[PDB]
Amino acid sequence: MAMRRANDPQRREKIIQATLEAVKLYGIHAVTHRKIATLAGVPLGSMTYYFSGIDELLLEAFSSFTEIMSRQYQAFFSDVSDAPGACQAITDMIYSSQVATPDNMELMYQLYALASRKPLLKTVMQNWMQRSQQTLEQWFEPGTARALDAFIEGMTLHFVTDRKPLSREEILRMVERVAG
Amino acid sequence: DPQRREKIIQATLEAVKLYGIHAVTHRKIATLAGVPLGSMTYYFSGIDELLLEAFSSFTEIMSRQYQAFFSDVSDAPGACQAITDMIYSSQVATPDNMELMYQLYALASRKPLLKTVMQNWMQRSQQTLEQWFEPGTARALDAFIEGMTLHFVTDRKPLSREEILRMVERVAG
Repeated sequence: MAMRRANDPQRREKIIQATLEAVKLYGIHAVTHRKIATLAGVPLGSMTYYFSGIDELLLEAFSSFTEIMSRQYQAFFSDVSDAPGACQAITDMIYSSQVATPDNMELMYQLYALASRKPLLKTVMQNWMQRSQQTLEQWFEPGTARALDAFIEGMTLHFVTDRKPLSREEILRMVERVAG
Repeated sequence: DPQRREKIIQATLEAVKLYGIHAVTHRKIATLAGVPLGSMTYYFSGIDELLLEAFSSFTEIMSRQYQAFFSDVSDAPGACQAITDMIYSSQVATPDNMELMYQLYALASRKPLLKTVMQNWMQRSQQTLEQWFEPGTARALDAFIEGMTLHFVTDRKPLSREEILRMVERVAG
């Protein structure tokens, strides 16, 4: 019954992309095998034999999403070779508004919303934090690294939200305060 | 009566947690409130205005909680301890609060009225912080609180209270 399943990579990848698509269309609370399968263009009967339940599918789909986010994250530090340059890169990450996009926000904050109800989704967030931490720890002590990532978490959102957000100058100064 | 209106506001928040913002309808809210469907029409016009009112009610409770952490604060060092307490207490980033707050955040870009709720909410927090901090520093602290409240309850190995304090003091300048 482990050997009943076939694990097709084409079907799998379609189901994963349709899952993210379903989250956008319906909200994370409302996604189901049925909705996903319809978006995916696969038989509903198929779904059970790739992912046992909705949480495991959600896990795979969001893991795909945070993988992409982490590549973008690391890419901001491509030219960093000291602490002040690291601070500049973090300022870029916040000021560029390329992380906190409408599309990215819609997906990540739905992940965050449901993660206290769904342990697999909390695991996704925990893995994602650890990757960001490991990136920052190239240039910062672990406590400072965690402080910066929390600052980035908050400031990327607030920057695109506030009626009157901070200047890049203000952002760089605050980042430099946190770096110590 | 106002008691029925409040039941409807509360059921809207309950419905957001059960169905997601996208799937919330007047009818789903009325059943959770346990009120006749006709009451939905009496008290509220659109589903978007109801969502606005319900989330506004939620952020007003959050702000009441936010201000309460500073009840014993008379200066900036004290404010740093209060902020550290707010984070370390995990009382802000509770499962219920997170499920409501992050759904609001999720849909803000698609729903202008909700974005207004978020902006109103961060202005109140800033106003609280600006009692002891410069406006720029107040915004930095509120963003740091936004991130660290969440990270503290999520991290497999979060920061200790003393570490949080030191970082709050760093941001405070």
